[PDB]
Amino acid sequence: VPLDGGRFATSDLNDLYRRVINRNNRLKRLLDLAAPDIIVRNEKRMLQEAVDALLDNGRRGRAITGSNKRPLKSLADMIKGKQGRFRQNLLGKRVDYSGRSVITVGPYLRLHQCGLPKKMALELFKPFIYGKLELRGLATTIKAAKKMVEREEAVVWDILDEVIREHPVLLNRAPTLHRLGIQAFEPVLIEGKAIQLHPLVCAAYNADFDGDQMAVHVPLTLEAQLEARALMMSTNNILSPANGEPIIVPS
Amino acid sequence: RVLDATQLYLGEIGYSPLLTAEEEVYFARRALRGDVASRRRMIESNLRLVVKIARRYGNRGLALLDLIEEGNLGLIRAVEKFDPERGFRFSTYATWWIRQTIERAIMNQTRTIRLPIHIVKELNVYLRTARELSHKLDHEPSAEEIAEQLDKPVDDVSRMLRLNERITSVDTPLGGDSEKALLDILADEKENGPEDTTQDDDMKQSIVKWLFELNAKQREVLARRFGLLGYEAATLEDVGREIGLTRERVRQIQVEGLRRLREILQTQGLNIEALFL
Amino acid sequence: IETPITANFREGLNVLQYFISTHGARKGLADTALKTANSGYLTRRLVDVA
Amino acid sequence: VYSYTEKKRIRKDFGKRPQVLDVPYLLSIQLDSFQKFIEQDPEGQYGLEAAFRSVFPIQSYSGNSELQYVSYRLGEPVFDVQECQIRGVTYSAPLRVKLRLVIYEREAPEGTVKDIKEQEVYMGEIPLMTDNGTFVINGTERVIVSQLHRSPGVFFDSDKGKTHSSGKVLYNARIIPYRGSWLDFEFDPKDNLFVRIDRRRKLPATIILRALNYTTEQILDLFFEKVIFEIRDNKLQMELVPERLRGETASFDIEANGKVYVEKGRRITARHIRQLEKDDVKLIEVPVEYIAGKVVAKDYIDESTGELICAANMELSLDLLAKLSQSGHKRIETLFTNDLDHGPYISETLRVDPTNDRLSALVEIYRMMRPGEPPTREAAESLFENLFFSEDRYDLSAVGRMKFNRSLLREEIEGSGILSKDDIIDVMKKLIDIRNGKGEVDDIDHLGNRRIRSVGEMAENQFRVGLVRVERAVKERLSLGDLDTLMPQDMINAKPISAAVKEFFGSSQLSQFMDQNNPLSEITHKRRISALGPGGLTRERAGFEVRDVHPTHYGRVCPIETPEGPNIGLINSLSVYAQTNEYGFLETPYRKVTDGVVTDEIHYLSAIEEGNYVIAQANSNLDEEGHFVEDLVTCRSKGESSLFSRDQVDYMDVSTQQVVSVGASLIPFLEHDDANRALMGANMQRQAVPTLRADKPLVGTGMERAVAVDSGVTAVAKRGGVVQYVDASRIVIKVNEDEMYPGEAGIDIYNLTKYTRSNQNTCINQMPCVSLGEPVERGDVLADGPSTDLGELALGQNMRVAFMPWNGYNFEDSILVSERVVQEDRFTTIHIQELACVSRDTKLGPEEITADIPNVGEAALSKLDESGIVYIGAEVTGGDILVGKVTPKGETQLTPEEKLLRAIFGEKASDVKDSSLRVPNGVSGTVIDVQVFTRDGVEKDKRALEIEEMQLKQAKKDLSEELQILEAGLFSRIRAVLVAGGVEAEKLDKLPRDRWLELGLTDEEKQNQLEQLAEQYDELKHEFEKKLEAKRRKITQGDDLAPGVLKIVKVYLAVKRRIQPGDKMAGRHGNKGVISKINPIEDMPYDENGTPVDIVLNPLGVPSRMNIGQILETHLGMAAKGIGDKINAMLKQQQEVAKLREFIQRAYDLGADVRQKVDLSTFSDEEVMRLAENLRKGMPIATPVFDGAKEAEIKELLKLGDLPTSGQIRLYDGRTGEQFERPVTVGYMYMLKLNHLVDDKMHARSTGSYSLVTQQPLGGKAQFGGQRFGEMEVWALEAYGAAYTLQEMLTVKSDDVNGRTKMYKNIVDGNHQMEPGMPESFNVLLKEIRSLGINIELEDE
DNA sequence: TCCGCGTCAGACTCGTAGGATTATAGCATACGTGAG
DNA sequence: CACGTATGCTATAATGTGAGTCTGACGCGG
Ligand SMILES: Nc1ccn([C@@H]2O[C@H](COP(=O)(O)OP(=O)(O)OP(=O)(O)O)[C@@H](O)[C@H]2O)c(=O)n1
Ligand SMILES: [Mg+2]
Repeated sequence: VPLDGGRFATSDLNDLYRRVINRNNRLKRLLDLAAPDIIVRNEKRMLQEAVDALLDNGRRGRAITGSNKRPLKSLADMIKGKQGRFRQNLLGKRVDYSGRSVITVGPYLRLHQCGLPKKMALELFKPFIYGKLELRGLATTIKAAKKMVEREEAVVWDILDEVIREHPVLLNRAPTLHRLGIQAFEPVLIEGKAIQLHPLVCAAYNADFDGDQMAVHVPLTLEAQLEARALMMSTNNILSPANGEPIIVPS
Repeated sequence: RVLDATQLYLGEIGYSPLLTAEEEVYFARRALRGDVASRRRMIESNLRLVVKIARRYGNRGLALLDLIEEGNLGLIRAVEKFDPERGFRFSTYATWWIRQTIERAIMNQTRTIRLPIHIVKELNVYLRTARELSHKLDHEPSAEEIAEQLDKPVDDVSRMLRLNERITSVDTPLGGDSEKALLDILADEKENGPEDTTQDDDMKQSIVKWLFELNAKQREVLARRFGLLGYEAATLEDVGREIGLTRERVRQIQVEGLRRLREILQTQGLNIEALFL
Repeated sequence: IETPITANFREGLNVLQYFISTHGARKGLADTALKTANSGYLTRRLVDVA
Repeated sequence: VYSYTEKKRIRKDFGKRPQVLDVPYLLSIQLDSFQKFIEQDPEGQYGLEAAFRSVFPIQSYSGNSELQYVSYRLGEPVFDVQECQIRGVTYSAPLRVKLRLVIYEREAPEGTVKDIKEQEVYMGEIPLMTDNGTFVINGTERVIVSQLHRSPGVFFDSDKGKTHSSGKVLYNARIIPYRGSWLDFEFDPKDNLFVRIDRRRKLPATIILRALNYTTEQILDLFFEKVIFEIRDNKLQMELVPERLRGETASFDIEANGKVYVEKGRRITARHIRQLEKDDVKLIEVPVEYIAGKVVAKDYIDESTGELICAANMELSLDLLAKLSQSGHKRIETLFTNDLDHGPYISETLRVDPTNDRLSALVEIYRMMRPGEPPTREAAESLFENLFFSEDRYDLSAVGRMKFNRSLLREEIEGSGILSKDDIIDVMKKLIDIRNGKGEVDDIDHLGNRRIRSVGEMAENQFRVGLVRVERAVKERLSLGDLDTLMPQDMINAKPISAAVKEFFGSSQLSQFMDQNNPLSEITHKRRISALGPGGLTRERAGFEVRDVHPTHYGRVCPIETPEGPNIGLINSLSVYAQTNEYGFLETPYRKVTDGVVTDEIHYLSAIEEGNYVIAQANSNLDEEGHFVEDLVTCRSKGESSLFSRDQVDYMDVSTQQVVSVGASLIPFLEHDDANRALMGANMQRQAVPTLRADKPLVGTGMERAVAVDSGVTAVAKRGGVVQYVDASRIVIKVNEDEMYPGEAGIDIYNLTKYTRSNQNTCINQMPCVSLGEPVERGDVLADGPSTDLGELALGQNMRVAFMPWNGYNFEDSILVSERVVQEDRFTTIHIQELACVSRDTKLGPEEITADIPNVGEAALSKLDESGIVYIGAEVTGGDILVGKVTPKGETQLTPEEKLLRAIFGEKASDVKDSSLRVPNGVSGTVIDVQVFTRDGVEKDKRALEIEEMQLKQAKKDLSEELQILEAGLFSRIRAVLVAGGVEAEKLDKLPRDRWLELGLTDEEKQNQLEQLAEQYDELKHEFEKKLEAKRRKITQGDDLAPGVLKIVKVYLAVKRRIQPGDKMAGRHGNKGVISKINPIEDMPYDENGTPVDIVLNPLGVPSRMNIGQILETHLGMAAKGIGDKINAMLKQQQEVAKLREFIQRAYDLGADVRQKVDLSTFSDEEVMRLAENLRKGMPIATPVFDGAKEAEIKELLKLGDLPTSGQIRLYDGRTGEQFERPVTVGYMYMLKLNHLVDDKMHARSTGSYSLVTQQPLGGKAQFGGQRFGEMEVWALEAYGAAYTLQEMLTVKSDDVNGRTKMYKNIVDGNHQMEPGMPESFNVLLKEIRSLGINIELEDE
């Protein structure tokens, strides 16, 4: 693919395929030419070296270093490592309708609530706004709804308030050691850029407000909303999965 | 524990016979006449020469083995077109062939995006010029300074120096640690976001509804021209192929369809709202 | 360490008591960075099995 | 005795220990080191001189041609630091080197009388270090961090068990050169000595001695003591050395003379030994059976036959003894080898050694390094000599040879870079001595074995690599070419050297973006030591032992400053007084104690020198001008600490501060703070963003001024004198005649840097400190940098703080702030981010920077001027266009929906797109500056041209004012010289100054002075011309950009950010917090006096944290402010200068045993009221580190303020008006706003762009990324029930392409149904496994 | 049973930087497709 | 027929190579 700079950027698999093709075609040539056997042999060694580099580089001894000196990433390397495709792209992924910010106290909140910044929530529930806007006939179509949100018009805030009502949001903190590292809350729209967390759940998250941050995730489907409200809600996860002692308690 | 392809091959080359002048002449006369063994022995004996040149040709494109193999191709053409009748020695003639084939392969295979020899040769001259400029100008050559020296176009000099720019690995992690590769930064541009794709779905669906809201002969002459409902995007003159068969009446009816639809966008709440877009 | 810190924080450590404190402190901090890894590797082995 | 800037505001010192040595220049390492690299030394091989003499002269393979080095020179820098930073180029000097191509005749023997061609060739530009200690690489300020590596020399180490559950300690020697292969010796479980060359395969150690031409008998004579066996008459005898037995058990009855000393089968004690030695025992009779096993030393042959009876190093028997006797040998030299002390190691190693002679040994060595390749004798001699005995491939360096010789107990320090045969044997000897018991193993963690490489050594090495690459090319071309046509410059290439150095200063791990949040961040970054990067440790390699504080770190490395992270212990801040010894070991100052009396004689001791002496502690009490008060002084030696008598004491710590680094030295009551919290405190001070009003710290240490001055961010006066002209831009000082040189005009101009961008997009602004017409001395602060008060370092703002809970608004470290803080714009900060717009050339055509942009509101285009560039001063907000640009589109094949749309508005708007640079979303500020870089050939923009008009006229004005002020100042001197011996006061002023070339006086020294001033005047006259031509050329000069790029427009924005909930704040005791709420003034706890508290911090974040420093800082802070409130009250009522003087003198001279004296009096009345006016906003106090203020001193100071000794006050709740039911600790804590603003970290995403292969959304806010849903986070949903939430996260939210669009449509349609699919990542996985040639199919239902 | 071999090692965040490095010869005929 | 791309041949003799090391742990296989 072309970078913005006019330059191109490519996978190392291309360098490894080109190695294999060059040496293979040169072998075809040296066979057509009836070359002496010592040279044919060298080319067959080099061909096996190139295929072995292409499949799994580094296993057959000294891995083929490309441009920096770093060994070329081969096929097996894209599957194998923790970084491969299993651990990185398949057993976990980056996610839509996700946000984050610094956390701060919300002592005024009830146990089932969390302060969610206005601008953050505007963005996370964009399709839900577009939807109500067209059912009220305030928006003629989706691109006009987008432009009404871009202008952040006063009626849009009122619609956004209506969508967030009774809609649970997942808060997550790294590291997620046990299941209470994810909890659902009913969000409360707040002016300001910081997420407000209920004190009593700070224990489960191991949350202290000296700058920790939290991920926000929006359960989209009716099923996901119900699993968040029934199974993952803060109020409903009072006891720990390990001991029978409660985790939610004043401090 | 001799496992290395290189050391194995160089062991085998050392294990060869070295040729003299009169031996080269005997073998070369038999070789050109079409001796099997003569060809093999002249090649095998002169493998050492390729390696020597291949050794002073590394860190430029391919690996030592790669260069060696390519060089060996030059040795074969050298034995094929050697003249034993001329008193001048083989080593001198072969050196040309070996260097030629190595250089030619190094100009092609080395670059991921295959650069043509013509541009490569031009580039050589630009670079050599830059070197002489740099030694006398303590600073480095400008594109314009190089262009002045060769009496060539600044645009042509810049195009060439651009082609010199070599390729960045996408798989390579950049954040110093293996934190993120370039692939993870660089987004799929040909693929639209679901937001953008959904907007086009809304417009495509609205069109069908918009076509079944105006005149029946106004949506039958506006749609099939732009290729909205029809199969092919025709022009004012080409709408005659269907049933219209007119040039003036097609153009009056096309614009009559758009004028009633401009009022439909003014009333719904777009017009100047969706003019910026 | 065979020599304990006689002082407390209100009293003020002296240069030697503070320097001696450093050892324990830094081993603690290095422990959080490094050991959470083998701890975490155990979590992951356990999860895969069950 | 105080300086002018100290007379304005004096800090009260609670320190009691008089400082014999002042804090040195803190940026010493970087400057000295690089200065040595560029420094021209004829002899002292340092940097380039060394590099050239090492490689050169390079002679051809044929030997006809050679290239030799003469000398080098650095051209002056093409662009100043300023122009380099703006343009985005490296600040460098061109390296021009004189080289002589000399040619020999092949026909004459070595006739040098053929061709000598000498010319000055360009080999690269070398990046230069700034006066501050930084390099500007591609327009970015970077620091090359000093490195810490294992010193060359020898090291004796040992696997402590590890290998063989046997649990055997296997000793090893490692010889480490500066350049070359490593030489390892090691023991095996079976006590066989082995050699690893270059840590390859194992070889028997004796083989290396055979390669150095050692016969078997010579080897044995080297390691083994001989024991002589005389065969007299028939009985066997042996020459005894009284001790040798020693701690052995007697195997035979030992009889001496006729009388029995040992009993057979009993252990020989010290008494037997002294009895035998005093009796003078030399022969003892022994049984023949005792020799069975003894090892013969020499070859013994039959003099009759001349054939070998027994070879050297052979185990003797009863029959070999018999054969030896009858041949005619009645003396047998045998190896003394008694286990225990003298082990037979080399004897057993010779039996393992398969080689025989020298050649066989050289072949086996050759076969190890180059296995397979047949040996030749020439090849094996060449290889072995080229390993450790070639001047070109092996170099221990001065430090290697020196540490090597000291490790082998030599007298001589200096010597050969190559290993001698004697060296290797001595090393083997010492290894075996250690495996014997007589010897110790060197420590690897000992700082005496860890050496510092700052810059100059590392630049030198990269430069040598460049030269080596060049040598191959050069030697290659010298041999091939005809010698006479060919000159040296056609052979040399500059690009290899330039590339080696560019890769170091640009790609290298140790070259990193300077950390520039604040002065302390900069200063601490430049004095960093890293064990990481090239030639060092890795995070994988790094254990637990290296990371921990080593005893030797005392006075050299900070024990309390290290990243809390994976880099914990590998990165180290340098200590305060620490410095590099000539060889690059760290050393620390110590006061010599002579005859018990403690002199001011100061000695810098290295890690190894320190171990040898007993060093008293700094806090040790000295007696008034002589010896220690106390009899048993607390000292340290041999790396451990206890009490000593006075006569034993050799030395003493120079300052109490020397243990600690710069950053930690700024923490006041460090003594009362836990080392962990103190670490994070020193670490967060570096993150402190400077506020709009730089506020001094009320509770300081004294390092405040040192750091502000040495950082270089403050303008300091070199010359001093009186200020001629102040301006918010410039300061001109007229120099005093005593420092003012009579050559040039004596007027210094300091140009102040106005509001400029930092690397962290913070603000760098210099304001003038001094007023118009103020007298100043050398080293006075003339202008304050960004986070500096009158000369002192001011990282944040002190505040009235009360320790008490609020309504959970300070829950876990959460901070409750008063609205008054926001109102007073304290912790308001301005960010300056640079944005670029690049006009490139594409396959379709060049991009245009016109204001003419398809589909754009007039609102947007209002702010752009003719060219398409935003106006200076224009306020902008997210989505506003800064620089308009359009990307030409070729044959845009639109659809039927787009073709009908383009037909409706008719806004076809040409074949062009919109790629305009617009303000990033949510960031908002004011355009302060615009820069345009164009290619030379292309026609300039209207706006670019008016910019050049400004720069040209401004340049003209600047230079004109230079020549005018310099001429006025120069004739002002001529006027004074002419009066000397020629009274013409009124007569000289009337005729024009321009017609003074005629004016002179009689031929004396004064006439020569007139000539000096006249030659300077004209020199300045032409200089002004060539300066102006240079400026004009640079302003017209069209810049060479990247290929593809036609022009670049750089916009500089300034944003003012207010303090707000989510923003991160900390103190200096490692005490962080996030602001939870801004409380109305009415609501905040208030005093009896009615004064509201600024910040309410939680008491429960103190006893757990064990940083008690913050509370002492608060008590003292209130006492400081107490005295400021008294002075404020006295200044409000004017009152008497006498009365103010009284109170202020009683205040400064309070402390029980205050070191600092302040004999106020001498201060003139005007100095005193300027001083009181500064002391009014709180008397600044200094609590040194480990010599700080005592509680009793703080309570005494509080009484002087009429504040309570408890430092607790009665508080009233602002809301209720009722009193709090117990007194609350209130005072002033100096607080810092760290770089971590919620404004920046806040991010949110619904749908966005998606990754190339995996199709998952991107990561990071800059790429508008979705949060990573990790394995950990997935397992949480697995533990719950939540199966739909998980599938969502796997499929429609990430890869599933069809699914995500379909579900988006459903959510706008309000269906809230998933309709899942297949994640594209899995389809890739399949393709990746089939690419391996594994058939992986989906088998259907 | 001893010792080279090879597979292991927490979770998220942001901020980044560099395109750097390299040399190739010059010219005539041949091979092949596209413009006027 | 011009333009882009490729295969051709050069005759003093020359004919054998050439990075970074050091984690600590555990479990099989020869
Ligand atoms: N490298 C780190 C640092 C922190 N954390 C997590 O974040 C928590 C809080 O870190 P920190 O705030 O530094 O520690 P506290 O114990 O809250 O102490 P304080 O804030 O008072 O320093 C840790 O306990 C841990 O769960 C982590 O996983 N990895
Ligand atoms: Mg925290």
